[PDB]
Amino acid sequence: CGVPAIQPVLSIVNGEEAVPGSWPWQVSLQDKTGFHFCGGSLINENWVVTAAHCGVTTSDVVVAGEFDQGSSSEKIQKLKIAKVFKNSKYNSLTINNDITLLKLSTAASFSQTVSAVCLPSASDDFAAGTTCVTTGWGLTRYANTPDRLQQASLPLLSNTNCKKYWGTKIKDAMICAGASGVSSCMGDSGGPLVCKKNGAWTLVGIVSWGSSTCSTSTPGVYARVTALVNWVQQTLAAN
Amino acid sequence: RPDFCLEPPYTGPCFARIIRYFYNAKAGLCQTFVYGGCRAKRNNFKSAEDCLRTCGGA
Repeated sequence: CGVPAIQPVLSIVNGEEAVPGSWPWQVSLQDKTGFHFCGGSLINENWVVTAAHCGVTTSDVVVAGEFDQGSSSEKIQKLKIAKVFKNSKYNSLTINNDITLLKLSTAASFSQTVSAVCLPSASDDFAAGTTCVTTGWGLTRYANTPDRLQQASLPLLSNTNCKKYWGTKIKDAMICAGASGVSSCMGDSGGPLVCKKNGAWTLVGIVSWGSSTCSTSTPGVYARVTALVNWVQQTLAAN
Repeated sequence: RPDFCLEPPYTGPCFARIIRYFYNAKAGLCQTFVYGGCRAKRNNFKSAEDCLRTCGGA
């Protein structure tokens, strides 16, 4: 996990186009018609982790190996969802514990453009200031979504710095990043916020919420995976 | 009809791109809009039919 066959090249609002297939765990969550409503991350061949607020159902589909959503010829994997596991602790009012697991009907066929992201340990400590990356097909301007997958490097923020803006809205299962010239935006939800752990890209956050106008000077708020990974491991083990 | 039917559509703070319906009093019909996935207001429906049954004529 965490090692793309195709290495990404790094120099979402104010982000940049990603090298095709360089973020193999990135999936697009779409309805039966092919409408993209959220992103997600493959954690293995049978499971996808996304946000609870995305409201995924078994009627939706997981699209893996995609780069250009405007390309009808591009080879991809449309994977059916067998069961949706929304964290029962998801707070629809505070948005805390914003995570959901998707168990695929048929496993995804891993390849050069389709593989898994690594999951952190509950005790992992990713320091504030660490340069991480987020990806997705969300709006690049606060408008329709970009056809090609976007990426952006951004720093993790300390809870103290984040609270300087969001105050008490920041809960324990949330981690902030950004306010650095880039911003996750409508359509990026459920997607990954990854940081390197011993050289491997590890899921530190899940795009969740933030500025209502996707302001690049405002902290983006992500579901803190270290605070939710135990729930993830428990769910996989039991299913 | 409820006054919430007269409120403009509310995307919210979450970053999803979910299609929902809202009643547009200026046009007299329910229209689609992009909902962020959380903290929806009441003029937010999963189907045009639900929307028309709740806000039609407001």
